[PDB]
Amino acid sequence: KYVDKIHIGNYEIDAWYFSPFPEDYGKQPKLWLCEYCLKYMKYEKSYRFHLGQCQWRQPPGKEIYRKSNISVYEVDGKDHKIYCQNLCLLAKLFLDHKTLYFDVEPFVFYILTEVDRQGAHIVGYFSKEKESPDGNNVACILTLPPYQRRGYGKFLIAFSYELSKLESTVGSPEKPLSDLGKLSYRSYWSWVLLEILRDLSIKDLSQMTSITQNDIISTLQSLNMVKYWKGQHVICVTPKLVEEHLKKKPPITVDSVCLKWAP
Ligand SMILES: [Zn+2]
Repeated sequence: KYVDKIHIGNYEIDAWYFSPFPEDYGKQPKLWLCEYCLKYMKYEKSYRFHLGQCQWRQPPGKEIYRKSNISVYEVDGKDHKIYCQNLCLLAKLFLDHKTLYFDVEPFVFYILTEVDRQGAHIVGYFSKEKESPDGNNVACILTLPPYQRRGYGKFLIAFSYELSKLESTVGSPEKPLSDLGKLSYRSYWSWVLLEILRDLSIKDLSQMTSITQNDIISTLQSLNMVKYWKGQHVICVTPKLVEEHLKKKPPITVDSVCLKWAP
């Protein structure tokens, strides 16, 4: 038997995939998760007791972004082990290809929250290696199911490249991506590149956006704005073609002004 469903905050969510909740927890049909500290519990009674006792009303670590009622928390895997393990086991219920749950010390986690009077409610996250050999600016990324396809996915994608720009490096998500992941990255890449070309080599676009040359090429390929000549990719842009494509912005965007972060 695997964990079939979770209660988190006011949400009931059915599992998509196996998640190795350890020992007797992994043998429970339903797990009850504190929406703040992400502690996983076996029974409604232990959950209700924890609701009254737990003092956490936000993720741990540093609030590195705040605009209106959207905030992003930076949680270092080394300083907040239990929290980051809890998050990885939650994420694995809804990510097929995530493989790391417990060995979290090498990772930083960026928690997207929407805030009200009660506290900061987890919407989604992405994990990131502190040191990436392959130059991955995102390890795993997820919007929790009840929040999917409402702008939040593209927000965390945007946020990951805002970090990469401040690092003065190029980045690509660790593959494979989910079907949703693939569509959201493509949409984001397109929006960024179209908005620039509306107003420059492929290298220039890579330095401006922190998007890899390969990701830019595949995006310009999908837009039919690149040609191949004697073994070189050539940008073939037409202001009418660019304006026609734009004829969309995500509901919420990352404001660099509201990002308080240094490498
Ligand atoms: Zn708690």
